Amino acid sequence: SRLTAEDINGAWTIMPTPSTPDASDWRSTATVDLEETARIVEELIAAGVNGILSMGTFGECATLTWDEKRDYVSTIVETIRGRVPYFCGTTALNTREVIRQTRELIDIGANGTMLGVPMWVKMDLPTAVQFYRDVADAVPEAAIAIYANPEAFKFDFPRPFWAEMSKIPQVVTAKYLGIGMLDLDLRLAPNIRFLPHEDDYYAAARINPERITAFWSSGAMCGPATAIMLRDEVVRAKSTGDWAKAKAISDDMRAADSTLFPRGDFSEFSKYNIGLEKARMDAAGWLKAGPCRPPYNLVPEDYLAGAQKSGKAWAALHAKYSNEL
Amino acid sequence: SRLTAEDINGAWTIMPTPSTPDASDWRSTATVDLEETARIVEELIAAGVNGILSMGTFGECATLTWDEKRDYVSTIVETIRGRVPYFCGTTALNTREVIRQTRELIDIGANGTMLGVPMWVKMDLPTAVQFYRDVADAVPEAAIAIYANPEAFKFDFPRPFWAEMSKIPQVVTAKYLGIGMLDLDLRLAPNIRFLPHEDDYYAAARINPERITAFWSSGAMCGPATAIMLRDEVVRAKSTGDWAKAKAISDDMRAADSTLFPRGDFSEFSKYNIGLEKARMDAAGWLKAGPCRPPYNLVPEDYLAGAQKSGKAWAALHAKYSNEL
Amino acid sequence: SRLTAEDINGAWTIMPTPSTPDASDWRSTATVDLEETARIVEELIAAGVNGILSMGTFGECATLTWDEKRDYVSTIVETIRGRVPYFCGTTALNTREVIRQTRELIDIGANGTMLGVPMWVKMDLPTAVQFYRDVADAVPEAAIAIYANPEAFKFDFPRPFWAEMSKIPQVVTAKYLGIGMLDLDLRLAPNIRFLPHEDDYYAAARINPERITAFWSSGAMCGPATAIMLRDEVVRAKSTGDWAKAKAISDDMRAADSTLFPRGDFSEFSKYNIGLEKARMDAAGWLKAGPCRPPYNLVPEDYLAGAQKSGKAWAALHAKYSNEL
Amino acid sequence: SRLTAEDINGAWTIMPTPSTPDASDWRSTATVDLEETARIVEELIAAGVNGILSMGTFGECATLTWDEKRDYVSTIVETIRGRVPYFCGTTALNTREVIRQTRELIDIGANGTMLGVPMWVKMDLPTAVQFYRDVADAVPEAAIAIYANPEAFKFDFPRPFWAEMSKIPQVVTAKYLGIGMLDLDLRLAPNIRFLPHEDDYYAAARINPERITAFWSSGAMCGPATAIMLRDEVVRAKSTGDWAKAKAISDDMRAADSTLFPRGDFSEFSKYNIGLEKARMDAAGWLKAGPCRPPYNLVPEDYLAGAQKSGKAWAALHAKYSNELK
Repeated sequence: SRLTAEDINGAWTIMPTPSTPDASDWRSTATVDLEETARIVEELIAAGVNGILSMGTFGECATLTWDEKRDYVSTIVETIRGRVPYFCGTTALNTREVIRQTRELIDIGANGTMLGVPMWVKMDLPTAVQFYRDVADAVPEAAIAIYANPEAFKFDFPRPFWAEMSKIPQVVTAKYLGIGMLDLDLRLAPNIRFLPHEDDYYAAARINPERITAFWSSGAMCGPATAIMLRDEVVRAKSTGDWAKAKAISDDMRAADSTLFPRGDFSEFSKYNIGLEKARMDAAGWLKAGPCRPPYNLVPEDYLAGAQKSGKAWAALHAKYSNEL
Repeated sequence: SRLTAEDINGAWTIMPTPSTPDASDWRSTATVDLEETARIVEELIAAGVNGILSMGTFGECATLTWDEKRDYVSTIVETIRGRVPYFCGTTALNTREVIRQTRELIDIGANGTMLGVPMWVKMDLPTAVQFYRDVADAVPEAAIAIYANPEAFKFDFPRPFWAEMSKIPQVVTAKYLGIGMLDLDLRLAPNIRFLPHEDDYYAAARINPERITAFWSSGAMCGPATAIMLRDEVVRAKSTGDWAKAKAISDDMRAADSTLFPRGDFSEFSKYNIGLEKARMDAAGWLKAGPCRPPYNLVPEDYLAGAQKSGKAWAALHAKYSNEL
Repeated sequence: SRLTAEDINGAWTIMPTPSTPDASDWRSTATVDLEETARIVEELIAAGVNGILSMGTFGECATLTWDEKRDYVSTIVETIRGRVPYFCGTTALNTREVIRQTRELIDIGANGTMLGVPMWVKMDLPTAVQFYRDVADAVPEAAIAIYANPEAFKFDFPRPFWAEMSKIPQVVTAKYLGIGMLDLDLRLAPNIRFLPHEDDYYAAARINPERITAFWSSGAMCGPATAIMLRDEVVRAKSTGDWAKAKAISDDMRAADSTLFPRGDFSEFSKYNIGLEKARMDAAGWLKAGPCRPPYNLVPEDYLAGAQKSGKAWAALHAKYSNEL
Repeated sequence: SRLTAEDINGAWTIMPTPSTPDASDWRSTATVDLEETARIVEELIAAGVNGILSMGTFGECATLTWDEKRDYVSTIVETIRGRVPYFCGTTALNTREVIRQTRELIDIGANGTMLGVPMWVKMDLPTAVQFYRDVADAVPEAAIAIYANPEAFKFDFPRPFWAEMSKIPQVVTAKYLGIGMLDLDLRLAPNIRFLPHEDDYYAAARINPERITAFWSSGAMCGPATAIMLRDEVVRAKSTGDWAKAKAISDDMRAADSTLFPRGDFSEFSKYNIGLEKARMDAAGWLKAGPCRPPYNLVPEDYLAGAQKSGKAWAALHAKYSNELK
């Protein structure tokens, strides 16, 4: 049966779409490294991750062809063999295209779709609500994760929006950014598992330990031991009341991320979202993300250095926390 | 042979993609009214327009299926029979998809593509330049019109960008908005026919009468006599030095547009770009644009009233200027 | 001797600058109701508040004359008679004016200044840091509360800024808005008592109960019992581990604030910051804030209704929580 | 008696507030170089400028003390001796402070005030309109130049605002930025002399030669011959129909300004508005602007280089056009 919020716990990792060496060239047509895809999936399951998300911004939902996406999702589904939940990404420029893609990828065997909103024209609240209702009506078997990124999708995903989404049974989770309004969003949307970023999980879990049981991780693509440790230590802390160890892991994570954003700026990061994440993963050496598909294959050198430093820092964390596991 | 800037003169009208009555429903699959398409094309040629653009924002490039686009462009090309230049629109989320679509629509018989930039991730200057170079390399037979809309495409199309575009022979024109930096852009980009909006044509033509010989018009979809008269009166004024009559037409146009934008605000208009343009055309009664494809089918009633008033004002202008022609 | 972060605990209320009936007129010259000022101060001390802040945005730091500010602060200082800490506000267009005002108001007997940054030209990080260092050097006896409002002061008060402020001994507290980055800011700035807004206190206190012991309140000007109850119930929760009662108070507060912002929008609220706060306090009836000084005396009627509803809601909370005290 | 739009023609130059060597120090109290002020004024009148504006953003309206402003304006007024119109700047955080300052500086002998809006809280249209009406009621002898800078003052000065300002007789001119909506603003506000930036004067004058007869210039502080030449050549072109020479001057000006903005970006320039203008003038060597008053005395080195290059370019233009003038 379909996933619910009750089924969403622990560490959910967002994987890249590994690319072949020629992927930056507009002439290339089959740019997904399907063997590297399979290898990453198995490594994540083996590390003990609770679920897998894919095909967000740095996963290059925007730049893959439809044939590449089908092949990618097929490979993932055959590798996973039902062992963990998997969400693909079907964000597109309009409702009909989203529905067409969501239908095919759910049929191939994904459990759900991580879904932003069409972003050529900026959506208002009623448009966005109707969009998610439309997709849920059209594809009732699919679980939905709201991909709540205002930089990418222009819409700001405000409080009343969450109240409306809690009425759609298919909407079970959200990839959430800043936790500034999380206390309230939880109240407005009781039926949604809100996933903070890993760096914010410690804080969010302390705010509401009953509701905040899961988080999403990009840093896991540099070695997942850090995320696994955080998950485990937060479960222990909720039981014992001793938060010191979880706090120390959380502080390490924030430090590893400290050079990732160009000049500290989320909006400047968002212009180079794809290249910076991929350069980071490449530097950490746990997986081979490969070059970026056009048009987003140019990143200033200064910024790359920051991303590479972050990668090396996360790889160091993976080494440290692998021993403590 | 391929169009150049020298071939771009006079009144270029941007047509909507007429929709069938069920087009707001995500279930509908063939939502283009192809007969209304053909009728509009013939009416525009008969009014004396110099060229046709299509499939921008209000033309619903974003919300049409690929099958609907081929049928639309086929219909237009068969109706036009080579009598005027025609540009389709192929803006998409990535370079490979843009190239695939531009190839097919040029093969069907469009002369060129009105092309924005991929907008999921905000582009920087080098990314955008490389994007247009890539499309021009991939599809050298196609003329390109830069669709320079920062609200839609996030990128701001700055001065150095125009300098780069003037080096691409395929780039022959630009749908341009505010004329604040037009004097300089003309200097930086000698090989491009910059098309101001009809309301700005009078001013732009006075700044540089040798270079500013053409403009784009949405208001023509409410009755093209106003645009034809402006074109004709500006040709006369350049010759005689008497600008009074062109100025009076230009002032009428600005007044007709004065209620279109919600609270005077371009960014608020841009959220409802599609519904407001279509509601305006519907109110004017010269053509039947029809309902908007999902997800952009909800517009606040206050704003619609302003768009409808604008439509009625343009229809009045069409009546007045039809007599003077 | 000078306040430190260790001295800042509990409920800190931000008072308005009560105005006489002619205060909206640019001709009026002594528009502070000094008796109402004294009455509010005594009522707040009698309610048990831990400290008083004044002369931020809605306190009309911007629109008071220098004579009005001296009389206001004199009245407050003579009413307080040393019983609680008091911070005035000395934000101005430049460093020398800030220093001149801070010197005089500290001499009159304020303990410190709630200080934003000059905002005609937008400050960068080094400029802002040097500004606060300059004021602290010039007026070493004054405690400083950073007034971290990006809408008012344009500067965004980013993470590295807090690291720098923790090196200035005079900087002991901050009026802080969204708590999205609070976990990290606390780490970067060990010597600062960060004051969340009352609505965010519950969440912030759960994140870091050792560091988050105080908050600021505007809602207390509608009746302070709600803030006093929250303070008291959070001290018990920290001891017992039972957060249910604190959560219920916090939820009531969020509901009372729910109609305050025009269309939910902080930036739209910020255009009418002064009129909306004053209209709210006037509606609650616990104090008489009076009309706004020019130029900020015009607020759309729709928005006023929302502010008045909020006022009535806070007055209801004051009634309820007065009984439970 | 009071200036009207009919009196506003030609080249209006915006002067800095020259500072003494210790002016970056918060301890310093009389940081205006009054002799350099007088020297600049006389040089501008001698160059043939039509009017002088002062105390905008780079003029450091924000960072001068009240005593400094009075001495500055006194010096200017006594140097000018009625020979050209002069506008001071009285933008402040509220209406009463603006009125107090405008009264005193008009009494000292300025003809008018270049006035933005209070910017702690962002103004809406009705607030802004009422603000300019109050200052005009309070100080009816003062001419007003609207300082229409959205970066500094947050308000965007939209079309309906101009319609309202054209009803205030005291409002006679505007320091205007982008000319994208100028055609319309002229129609909405018949009684205002809109001053485009010098780089946009060529274009604006061609759009509406009857209404666009004046412009404002910061580049003149690097040597005013360029602005004087542009004024003169545009007068000639309106009469002859030959615009080639005016266009060439305008193109030179745009090139001289091309490195001024950090990364081409008006908003990034606006963070360093004061330091960059002063560094540019210092590099050109026609006047000594001096250091910036606190807090705005720190500018990244990369950006300074661009401003200095711009200064040298404008100084080169001044040399070239000084020869062509006579």
